[PDB]
Parts: sequence; structure tokens; C-alpha cells
Amino acid sequence: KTYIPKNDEQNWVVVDASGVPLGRLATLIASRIRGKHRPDFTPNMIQGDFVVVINAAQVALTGKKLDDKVYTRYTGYQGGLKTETAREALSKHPERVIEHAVFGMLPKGRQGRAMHTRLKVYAGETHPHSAQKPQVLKTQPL
Amino acid sequence: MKGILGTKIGMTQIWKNDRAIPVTVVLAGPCPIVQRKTAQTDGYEAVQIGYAPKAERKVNKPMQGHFAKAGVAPTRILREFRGFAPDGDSVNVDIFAEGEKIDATGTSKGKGTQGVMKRWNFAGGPASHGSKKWHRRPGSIGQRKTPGRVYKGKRMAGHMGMERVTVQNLEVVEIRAGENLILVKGAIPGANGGLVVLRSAAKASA
Amino acid sequence: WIQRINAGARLHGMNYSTFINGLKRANIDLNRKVLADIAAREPEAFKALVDASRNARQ
Amino acid sequence: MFAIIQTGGKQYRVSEGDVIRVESLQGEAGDKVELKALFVGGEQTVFGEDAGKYTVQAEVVEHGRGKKIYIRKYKSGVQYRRRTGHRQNFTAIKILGI
Amino acid sequence: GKQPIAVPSGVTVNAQDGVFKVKGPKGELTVPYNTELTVRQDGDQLLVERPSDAQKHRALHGLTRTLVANAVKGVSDGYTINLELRGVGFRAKLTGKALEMNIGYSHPVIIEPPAGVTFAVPEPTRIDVSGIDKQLVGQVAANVRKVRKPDAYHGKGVRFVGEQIALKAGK
RNA sequence: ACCGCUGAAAGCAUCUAAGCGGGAAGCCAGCCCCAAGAUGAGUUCUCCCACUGAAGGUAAGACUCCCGGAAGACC
RNA sequence: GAUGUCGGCUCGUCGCAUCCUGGGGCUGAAGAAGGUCCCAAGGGUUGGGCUGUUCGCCCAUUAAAGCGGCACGCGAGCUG
RNA sequence: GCGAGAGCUAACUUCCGUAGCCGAGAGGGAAACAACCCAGACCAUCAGCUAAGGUCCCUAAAUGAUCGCUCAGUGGUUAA
Ligand SMILES: [Mg+2]
Ligand SMILES: [Mg+2]
Ligand SMILES: [Mg+2]
Ligand SMILES: [Mg+2]
Ligand SMILES: [Mg+2]
Ligand SMILES: [Mg+2]
Ligand SMILES: [Mg+2]
Ligand SMILES: [Mg+2]
Ligand SMILES: [Mg+2]
Ligand SMILES: [Mg+2]
Ligand SMILES: [Mg+2]
Ligand SMILES: [Mg+2]
Ligand SMILES: [Mg+2]
Ligand SMILES: [Mg+2]
Ligand SMILES: [Mg+2]
Ligand SMILES: [Mg+2]
Ligand SMILES: [Mg+2]
Ligand SMILES: [Mg+2]
Ligand SMILES: [Mg+2]
Ligand SMILES: [Mg+2]
Ligand SMILES: [Mg+2]
Ligand SMILES: [Mg+2]
Ligand SMILES: [Mg+2]
Ligand SMILES: [Mg+2]
Ligand SMILES: [Mg+2]
Ligand SMILES: [Mg+2]
Ligand SMILES: [Mg+2]
Ligand SMILES: [Mg+2]
Ligand SMILES: [Mg+2]
Ligand SMILES: [Mg+2]
Ligand SMILES: [Mg+2]
Ligand SMILES: [Mg+2]
Ligand SMILES: [Mg+2]
Ligand SMILES: [Mg+2]
Ligand SMILES: [Mg+2]
Ligand SMILES: [Mg+2]
Ligand SMILES: [Mg+2]
Ligand SMILES: [Mg+2]
Ligand SMILES: [Mg+2]
Ligand SMILES: [Mg+2]
Repeated sequence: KTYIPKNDEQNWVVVDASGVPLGRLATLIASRIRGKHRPDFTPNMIQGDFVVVINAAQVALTGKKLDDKVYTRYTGYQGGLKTETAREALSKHPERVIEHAVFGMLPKGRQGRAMHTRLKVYAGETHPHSAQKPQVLKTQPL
Repeated sequence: MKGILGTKIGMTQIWKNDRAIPVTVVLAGPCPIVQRKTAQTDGYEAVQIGYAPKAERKVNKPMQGHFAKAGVAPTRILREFRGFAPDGDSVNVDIFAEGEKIDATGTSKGKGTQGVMKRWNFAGGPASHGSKKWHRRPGSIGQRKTPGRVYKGKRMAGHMGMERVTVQNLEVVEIRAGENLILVKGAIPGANGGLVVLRSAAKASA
Repeated sequence: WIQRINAGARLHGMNYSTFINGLKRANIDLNRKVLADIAAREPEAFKALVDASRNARQ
Repeated sequence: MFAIIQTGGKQYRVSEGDVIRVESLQGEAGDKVELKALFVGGEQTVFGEDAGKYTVQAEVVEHGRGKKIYIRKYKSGVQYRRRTGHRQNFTAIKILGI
Repeated sequence: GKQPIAVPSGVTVNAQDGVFKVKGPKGELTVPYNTELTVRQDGDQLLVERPSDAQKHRALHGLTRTLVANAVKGVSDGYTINLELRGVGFRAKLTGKALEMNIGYSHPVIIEPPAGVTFAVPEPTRIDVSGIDKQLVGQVAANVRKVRKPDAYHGKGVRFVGEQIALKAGK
């Protein structure tokens, strides 16, 4: 009875992270990935868009970009937790920090792993995906 | 930075100012500069270089084109040295001196599947006082319910040897420049006839 | 149903909450069952329903 | 577009024979009257009470008895297993009205 | 309370976002200040003013006012700390603009000034450090004092002009 | 941990409230070894070309098989 | 309708309330040698006599000869 | 939960009284979770309203409106 669509289209957009609080830029990108902005049409299908994050290096963070943000990874070996790259340090490779935030807000199933494909993070001002002319999102909601 | 390739000829005895000093002899034969790789073109700085000569009936057409691009009679072996940016070709003579420390890398003589007593120095069990596992065997492998498993990285019987091995800070006893020989104090990893790469000391030891 | 309806609603600048309110506050407007499909196929119509809800909330 | 608001019969716009929950009076030609809840004609939308004055004629087509299901139910470790049949009556009606 | 500035004659003070620039006898010196506070040139004499009587605004008011004072006075008037060494042996001299202290350590201790600082040796037993940035002159002289803190038992080590060093007991 | 420089809330004083320097066998990197199934599967050099009717003869190239090996249970 | 127990051996790995080594404050800290507290878990932490012993006492050395956890870690790994 | 004894004013302890739930109780909430919160499942529906509990993304629904508070990640582990 209820309408379900094609898969026909892919739409690209650049989000500028420059000076935005991370975490809020997080949920914005995570929803534009999930497909919640067009009608969700169907959960089965990733109708969501491709997103290009530029100036990922300059993301703002409150309270402590130090001290607070202790990112953590476990290695499989005894003593392999002590790997707490934390902090400002990961802004030595910024494209992962943003990329971690969005990935915690996509669902963990088989679609989410596939949705990871749709996030394209470039720490510098510029991006090379000029070919799929993306055009822009921006600041905040209503 | 500085490096060259060679074959491990053997190990003999030699006196220097009246003190016996075991030496490994290495043939550091001439090394053609085949491919030359810059960061500007290949994204990092290094130089490719070749060793044992190989008759051209034995050569792939693609490999013939690779050697022909530079103008080099084809060599059985090729390697790269980061940071080493020479000019011409790479003889033993010019780039080493008597008494440099130099790192010596080679491929360990390989010893097959070995038990924990050989591979990892385990104690092994008493050979008496009634006890099968009369030696050779690893003991316990875990704790019990609340570790639950055996550890990753654990130590147990395996393929010992046949590994890459560097030996730091070997001393250069003698260079017989014209014959392309080089004597080097102590024992390089490998086997006679094997490939070895001689290189600067990786550590700038004060 | 719901998850499509506010996606269209916000496409027109109001969320689900301040929409299905404003149809019910528009009282006799009551079509309710699967407004989803109206939002998903005719946007010329869902825009008019957005204008109706917003007029009712003023 | 047109669809029963399956609370009983009330609907939007466009004409095509469809199923519904039973309509009492039978045969055909019940001509059952329908009260608009929405309309899009010429893609000229009219809605809520203002449209509701609009008529929607529709004749009855056939009484029916849709596809069977089983009501089967189970609970654990308690011997509670019970099986029963069920089948819902319905009423085709062909849309026709303004 | 702390407000009025006594700006001299050779100075000029640029004004932007509260993070003002200065050029004068030894210009380009710049100090970074909060925007929520008011920065101002009333005209001849400088004046910094608090907005709110909240606990934190007054704190930044006092800090920014002392800092405009120190920075503006440091270009017109200069800076200098007169250190003296004490103890048997204990030598100091100069090589180029590098400080050579030779004081009871097996090695000599050399110190290379950061730029804008000037080491001086008016006496073989007197170090002197002139400069503009008060914070740099303070950190440089404090690095000289690190070389040996005066011991509790004899006062041996680096000092300022004439610190009333306290002295403990002994045997 | 601790040690300090400039310094306010208090015309004093204060390593702190903004900020700044020093400081460990520890942290990150540097040393050695593995590593693109890093499904995000990367880069560079060189070769064979554009056949016939998803296939089939073939290029470059490999494998099978033999004789061995400081490689190795078999692979 | 079975979760094999002390102790030894064999393998380890973790906590830190740190035995050694590293950095600091105070000392009734002159030096030297120490006391005590703070930070620190990288690595190291010996061989023997007696006893089933765990512990403990001794011998002889050590920078030091740490305390606990992991079914009082580990018997489809061994003893017994 | 409330009222008491025994207990250390311990215990997912034990023994009486009292109410409710589970026992034999599905459904929503409390991440997971017999007992706690809401609520007692005759069968069907691709219809609507609420309860507890919620409305940044996983994840249905205000990145709600107005006054303040805390710059501790307090929130998201006791006290003298
Ligand atoms: Mg072998
Ligand atoms: Mg033995
Ligand atoms: Mg487990
Ligand atoms: Mg609804
Ligand atoms: Mg069950
Ligand atoms: Mg039961
Ligand atoms: Mg002070
Ligand atoms: Mg600091
Ligand atoms: Mg430092
Ligand atoms: Mg270090
Ligand atoms: Mg060391
Ligand atoms: Mg692909
Ligand atoms: Mg084919
Ligand atoms: Mg061929
Ligand atoms: Mg059993
Ligand atoms: Mg059993
Ligand atoms: Mg027993
Ligand atoms: Mg501690
Ligand atoms: Mg000490
Ligand atoms: Mg002493
Ligand atoms: Mg002993
Ligand atoms: Mg232990
Ligand atoms: Mg016990
Ligand atoms: Mg045991
Ligand atoms: Mg066992
Ligand atoms: Mg017995
Ligand atoms: Mg009692
Ligand atoms: Mg009980
Ligand atoms: Mg029972
Ligand atoms: Mg009951
Ligand atoms: Mg229940
Ligand atoms: Mg439940
Ligand atoms: Mg649940
Ligand atoms: Mg819970
Ligand atoms: Mg329970
Ligand atoms: Mg139950
Ligand atoms: Mg409702
Ligand atoms: Mg409520
Ligand atoms: Mg939502
Ligand atoms: Mg809000």
C-alpha cells in the first residue's frame, strides 16, 4: 500500500566544519547521511546523501580539546589498551576525529558500515571531488 | 643513508695490531643505479639498485624494459635505499671507509618448525622424577575461567628463523677496494652465498 | 508514517510537532491517516497543508 | 492517492475498485455515499470540511472473505500452546463519485 | 581600583578588537586582551574600563590594566634586572650575545637569550638583563637563577641586586 | 608531582583566575620486525594489445613435469 | 545425573597501597649516609640449608632481593 | 515499601505482621533486567487518543519558549 521509491539518485554536498562545534556538526552530517531530510521513504535503502567535510582541521571544541577528549583503542594484546591518542593529538590527523563522531551516530548494522562510504572528510580547505559538483549545506536548523 | 648490496662469502681469522679478530667477508659487488625515485614524482626519496648478473635469455620482457630504461645489463636482484641519492653507480670502494660502524642486514638462516625450548628458551620439564613431557613441552597456557582464553601474542612452537635481521654497529676491519671485498668484524645474519645489505649505522652512537 | 511526515514538514520549515498540531488546531482538517503519502507524492498539496497548519497557529 | 482512512470508510480523491470492511446492505448498487476529507482536482487541492461537503458516490461490488490466517499462540515451559483459525469479511466497492 | 594611564610622549597606540598594537621607540610590541572588556583611548591618557561588576570581569579588568601599563611603560622606559652571583669561584662572562656562567659545575653552563633580550656583564660577578617584554626578561632571569638556587646553608648561587636571603643553620 | 615568569578579584601578596617557560626509567615519536583483506584494498617502473565466434585459438606471462636447495611436516 | 583439593614445577599476564632504579617537597637536610611524604608500574626483583609445605628462620650475595590479583592463576600441562 | 525481633541499624540473611507484584502476567518504560514505574493481552486493520517514560544522532517525538545556576565532564560513584 505505502509508497517506496527507486534508488536512482545520489546527491553530494559540502559541509564547512570551520568554527562549528563538533558533535553538532556530527548529528547534522549523520542525519544527512541517514536520509532523514528527504522523506525517509524507506529504511531499507540508503537514500541519504554523500557529504564532503572541508576544513576538518579547524573544528572547534569546547571545555577541553585537551584533557577531556581521550579517544581510546584496544589492540587485542595484553597491555594493548594503553593507546589513548586523545586530545589535540588527533588533530595531527583531523580527518579521523570528525570521522569517528559521525560513525558513532550511524547505526551499527550492515547499512551503517555501508553508510561510512558516504562520508568524505578532507582536513584542508579544499576537496578534490569537484567532479560531482556538491554545493553546500551550512550552519544550524530552524 | 649510504648503502650497498652484497653476498656473504665466509668468516675467517685475521690479525690487526696483534689481536685476533673474526671477520665476515662480503662481496659488495658493483651496483647499477636502475630506477631513481624522487618525492616530486614518486612521493618519497629513494634509489633502486641491483646486484647479481643474470643472462638475458632468463629475463622477462617487462624486466628487460625496466633495465633498458636506464641502460643496465639486467641483474637478478633489486633493492631500494631511502635517502641515498648517488650519481653514476654504487661501488663498495667510494662509500665506505676503514672503521665506520655500519649496520648489516640479512636473512636469518632458517630452522623450520621449532619447539618452545629452541624458539623461545622455555625451561621445559624435568627429565626424571616420573613425568611425561620429559622435556620440550610448554607447560600451562592460560589461567582459567575468568581470563577465559589464551593470550594473543602467546609463545608456542612455530617457524623459527628465515627472518629479516639487522645487526647494529658492526665495524669495518678492511676494504680491499679493487676486488670488491669487505671484511667486517663479527657475524652477519644469514648463510654463505646469501644476500646482505650493508648500510650506515642507523643509530648515531656518540 | 511519522518519519516521512516531518521530513516533508521541515522541508517546508516546520517540524512534525508544530504541524500535526496545526492541522488539529485547524480542527475540521483531520485527514490524519497516512499524510505520509501526501507528503511523499504531491508536494504542491503538502505545501498547502503546511500553509494551513501555519495559518491555524497564528 | 485515494485511500480508505481505515477507521471505516472516509477518504481523499480518485476512482478505482477497492476493498473495505463490511458494509451491511448488500447486493450491488448500495451506491454508498461518501464524504470527502480531501480532494485534488486539476491538481486544485481543497481540504478539511470545506472539501467535506463534496460527494463521492460509489457502488458496492461484492461481499468477500479475505485470505485465511491462523491465530496461533505460545508460552514457555507452561504447556500453553493454542491454535485457532480466523478470516475477515470485507466488501469490494467501486469508486465513481464527484 | 586601578584606572589611569600615564602614557609618555614617544608612544602611539593602535586600537583593534581590544587586542591593541603599539609602535614607538621600540615598537610592534603587542599584547592580547579580552574583547568583553572595554579598550579605549580617551585621548591623551589611556583608560581601560570594566563593563560588569561580576567577579570575573573585574579580574580581567585589573589584569588587562596592569598589562597595558607594563607594556606601554616598557617601550618608553626600558627594562633591566641586576643579578649577582655569590660563592667561592663562581664566574660569568660573555661570548657574542651568549651568557657564560662557570660556577661550581664541572661543565660551563651557557645560556642563549631569546630575541629581544640583551645580556650584559658590567662586572665579572654581575649579570644584567635588559629588554622590552617584561615577561621575557622575567623568564630569562629566572632561567639564570635556576642554574643554582641559593642553598639554605650559605646563600651560594644566583640572586638579584640585594635579596634579603634567609640563612638556615649548619654544623 | 614539583619548580618558576608576567598578574588580577583586595591601590599589598599570590605559579592562576586569562595566558606563558621548566620538569621523570613513564606518554607520543626516534631503534628493530610484520603490515594495503588499510574491502578506505594505496603509489611507481616495465610489458602484451585491441582477435574470433558469456565463451574459444592466442599475446605478455605463468603453471604442470623433471633435477636439486644453507627453503621446508605438506604446501 | 561431579565446578578434582594443599604444595612444587611450567608458562605467563594484570593492579599499585613502589622492594630497586627515575623525578620532586619537607627534614631535627653541612658533606657523606639517611628519615618521611608527593609523582612515577618501563624494566629489573639472585643461588642455597631445614620443612610436603605456603609462610618463616638461617647461609652467601645483591640496586633490589615488593605486596596482591587472575576458580587462594595454571593436574584433557607434569608431578603427587 | 511500611511496622518489628534476631544480625553489625551487614547481607540478593533469617523470622512474624501488613499492602502490592512474580508465582500462573503477555504489552510500553527502567541500556540489558520475575519483583520497581504504567498497564491486566477474545480475534482482525498499512486508522485515531493517552499512561509510565520521553523528544541532539544511533532511536518514534520541541537543537521548545522564559527566568536563573553550575565551568566541575559536576551531570555520569560515600563520608568525617
Ligand atoms: Mg632449513
Ligand atoms: Mg632440562
Ligand atoms: Mg569472555
Ligand atoms: Mg498520527
Ligand atoms: Mg523464552
Ligand atoms: Mg514457570
Ligand atoms: Mg610573583
Ligand atoms: Mg605547563
Ligand atoms: Mg619541554
Ligand atoms: Mg625522554
Ligand atoms: Mg636507560
Ligand atoms: Mg571498490
Ligand atoms: Mg573469455
Ligand atoms: Mg607462450
Ligand atoms: Mg552435566
Ligand atoms: Mg564433567
Ligand atoms: Mg576439599
Ligand atoms: Mg601512587
Ligand atoms: Mg629519590
Ligand atoms: Mg646528603
Ligand atoms: Mg631464596
Ligand atoms: Mg605475581
Ligand atoms: Mg579464598
Ligand atoms: Mg589453585
Ligand atoms: Mg585446567
Ligand atoms: Mg602420598
Ligand atoms: Mg541487634
Ligand atoms: Mg530472602
Ligand atoms: Mg510452582
Ligand atoms: Mg498475578
Ligand atoms: Mg511484563
Ligand atoms: Mg518489560
Ligand atoms: Mg527494551
Ligand atoms: Mg538497570
Ligand atoms: Mg532481579
Ligand atoms: Mg516473564
Ligand atoms: Mg497523540
Ligand atoms: Mg506526561
Ligand atoms: Mg528523530
Ligand atoms: Mg534547548
